[PDB]
Amino acid sequence: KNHPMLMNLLK
Amino acid sequence: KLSEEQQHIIAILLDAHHKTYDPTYADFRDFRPPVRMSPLSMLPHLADLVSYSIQKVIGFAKMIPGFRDLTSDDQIVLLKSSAIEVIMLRSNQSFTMDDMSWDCGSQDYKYDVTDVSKAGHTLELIEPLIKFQVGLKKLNLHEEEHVLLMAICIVSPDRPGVQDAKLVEAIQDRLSNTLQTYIRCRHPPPGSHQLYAKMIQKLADLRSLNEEHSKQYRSLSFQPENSMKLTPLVLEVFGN
Ligand SMILES: C=C1[C@H](O)CC(=C/C=C2\CCC[C@]3(C)[C@@H]([C@H](C)CC#C[C@@H](O)[C@]45C[C@H]6C[C@H](C[C@H](C6)C4)C5)CC[C@@H]23)C[C@H]1O
Repeated sequence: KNHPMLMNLLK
Repeated sequence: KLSEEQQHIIAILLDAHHKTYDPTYADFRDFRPPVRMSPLSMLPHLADLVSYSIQKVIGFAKMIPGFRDLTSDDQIVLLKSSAIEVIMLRSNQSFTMDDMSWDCGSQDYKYDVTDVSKAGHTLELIEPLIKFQVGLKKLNLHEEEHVLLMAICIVSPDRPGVQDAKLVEAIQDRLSNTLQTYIRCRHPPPGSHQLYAKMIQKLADLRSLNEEHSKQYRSLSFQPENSMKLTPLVLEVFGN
């Protein structure tokens, strides 16, 4: 579903 | 026992928790003001609290030894499914059996069953939620067991959508053995009687709580009026 925010916070 | 690697895993998790849980709850002042007076008056405040908590749970997860080795997508799948569970779990620290409420410093930030209902939930979730807090509080976990249980909750192989299920299991197993061993060597009887099996049971109770959470969220977000009152991260993590 592509999670931009969750993605950035995990990066 | 408690090998060298296990004492390390516990030291890491204790610090990771410390770096992501402020027991003075000072940032709560940034959240939209709570309103305890149309219902759903606590939705904006609690939406913010939860949103804040999701961010902290994420920061905790990234420090779980082994978690960083998982793929991008598996990290995402484990966080999206455990977020609400780790928030319930981690909230046990502010929960008090004195009056069955989560006390975070001041009256403004002291939450009880009525505030929860003013967020859109019924006894469907609240009754078992308080039951959960009470059974968890009674276990009187050492902070070591507390952080280990949260990490084990995050790294669970059965979360649907998981791909590298065996890798997740390997990471979680390493955490379980660290917890099982810590209980035997560090937790003295009687408090250690069945302690592990009781802790695992709490993870099952959380599966039930998550389920109820999800159903009511579907009904809440069912109306953009309420969905519009959430935050971007909450919408992304719980569903958009
Ligand atoms: C820093 C801390 C402190 O221990 C204080 C904490 C206390 C936890 C509390 C007291 C307030 C109400 C909390 C969030 C419960 C919430 C309302 C149960 C739920 C749920 C979700 O369905 C949902 C959470 C938000 C508000 C609303 C719309 C949407 C965003 C989805 C309900 C679960 C744990 C409870 C959270 C922890 O992270």
